[PDB]
Amino acid sequence: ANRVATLRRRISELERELQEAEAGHIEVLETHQAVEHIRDVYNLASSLRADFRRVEDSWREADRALRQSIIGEQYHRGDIVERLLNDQDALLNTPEGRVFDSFQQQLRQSSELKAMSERLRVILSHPSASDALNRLQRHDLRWLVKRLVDE
Amino acid sequence: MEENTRQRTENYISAKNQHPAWILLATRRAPLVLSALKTLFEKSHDGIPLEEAIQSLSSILIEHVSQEQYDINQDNPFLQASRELREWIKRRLIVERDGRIFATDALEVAITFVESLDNRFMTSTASRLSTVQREIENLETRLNPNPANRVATLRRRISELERELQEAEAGHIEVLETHQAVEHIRDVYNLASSLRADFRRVEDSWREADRALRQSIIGEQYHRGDIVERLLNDQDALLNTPEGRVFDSFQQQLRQSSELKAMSERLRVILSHPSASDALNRLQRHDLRWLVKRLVDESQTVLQARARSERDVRGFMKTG
Amino acid sequence: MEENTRQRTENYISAKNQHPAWILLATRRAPLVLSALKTLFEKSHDG
DNA sequence: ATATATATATATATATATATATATATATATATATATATATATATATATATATATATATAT
DNA sequence: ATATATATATATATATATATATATATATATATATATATATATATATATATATATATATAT
Repeated sequence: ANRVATLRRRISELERELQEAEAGHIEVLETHQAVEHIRDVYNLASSLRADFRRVEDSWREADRALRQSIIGEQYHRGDIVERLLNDQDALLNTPEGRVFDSFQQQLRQSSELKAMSERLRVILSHPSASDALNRLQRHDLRWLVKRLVDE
Repeated sequence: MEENTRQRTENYISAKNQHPAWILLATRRAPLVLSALKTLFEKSHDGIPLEEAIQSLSSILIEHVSQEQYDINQDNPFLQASRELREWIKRRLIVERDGRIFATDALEVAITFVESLDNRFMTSTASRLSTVQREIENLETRLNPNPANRVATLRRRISELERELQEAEAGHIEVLETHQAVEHIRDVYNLASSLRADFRRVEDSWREADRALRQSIIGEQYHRGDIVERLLNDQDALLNTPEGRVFDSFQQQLRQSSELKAMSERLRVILSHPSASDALNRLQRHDLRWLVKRLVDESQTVLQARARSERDVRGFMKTG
Repeated sequence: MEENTRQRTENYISAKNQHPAWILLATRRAPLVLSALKTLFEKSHDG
């Protein structure tokens, strides 16, 4: 019931916005506030790269551990398969693991990542983007999705 | 562009030789001092009284006396604490202000760096992408001035919410899995916490602007009538300086009683939920619980900090 | 709370001799190295 | 009831002496960074030798 | 018939010297840090020394 009420108020809110927009009284971000509002999304999203920079390292270390452990003579085949499954699941269980898993889940519904990339492409075209970010930062954000996929 | 690349090296040399945080990180005893300071302010609501800080620092020194290689005192904790705190104020790292002590922005950045340096929980969560998606979704739908695009966007959003409402009416809803909630709580904490990170850079913007004003006045022959308009010109100049401008807009939004009260209520119900206790230790939850109070009071403090410059007009103009 | 006040100093002490970034930042010649590397990596996301 | 002259207590300033904490100027030990010696590893130049595809000539 | 032998120039690999470039270790020189000594700011005093004003006397 609480979710129903929340949606009943949100639908009314968006309907009021629709009524205003249909009345020709659409409103943009104050062109000057746009610079800060874009710097906001840039800084906010800048974390993801700093997070994959460590997801990669965690999985590399997991693989190296699996190597140095498989040498063990005490280990037999059943030990090795078990250790593989356990190591991968445990890595996936850590926070960075859940980050990677969520990113992966996004790919199954690529529509959303592609929509995000398209929107970012549109955003950086707007003139204010040039003031907020230099060419380098725009170069990153325009292809953040690709840089994550590649990483 | 890359013409500035030649000058950037000189800029970094300047930062290395003068900036407080960087100089701190280069000291032979940097980790001990930084850890002590971190612990001291880790418990703050606002500026800590001098004596509360002295007691806490002296107790902490006691805990770390075993690090004897650094000539750490072993017979006098209060004297050592007072000496160290005086020195750190001399290091431009904390402020002799109003009987309390506050963290200089340099300390804030050094804390953020080192605390984000070791093996730890990362700066992000599995929910960061969803937040970014929503933020871009709003940024585009609001930057777009084409009313047709806006009305179509609203047409589709209203349809999605209509689907949700119909689904709930039929008796179907969805909720977060436990660890999903953990990640979302951590995301909330990471976001909201950053709001505090820049108050005492705005404070320094005001301080530098005021000191620049009083410093340029060394031309004792200046026609004092200029300040009749400079009273507005300083405000305008800092209203385009991103610090003052953004802080002013932040106040404008921070005055929306309904929204802040609702956000506080939502934070309360969130912290009450069991998953909250798992995502964050009691200290973090206590910090977030009253967050709105902290922001209100810190903004008011920064206001009363700029207040000093506000009266400076009469102090400059008049004589007798 | 109390546990961290003693265990954390170990984390920073180790980081001061284990993590490359901090090891670099304390060096005499840090800004030159950091600027040069930034310039190199500024213009090429591919390496 | 007002308007002045009345002796003194209260509260205070200050002083040389003591002490104690803060700030400045210095010396010595620890750590850093560069330079050097030496050894060792890389690659290249020269020439010798290895092996190969085909030539030239022969087998039943 | 189709198949075979050695012999040729062919490119390729290999041994060895030349200098160079890299790596490791030692020593010297350099800079940070903290210690020690001197002086100054701060607090208190035992007492002098005091101004102010009250509490206070006087006048009409």
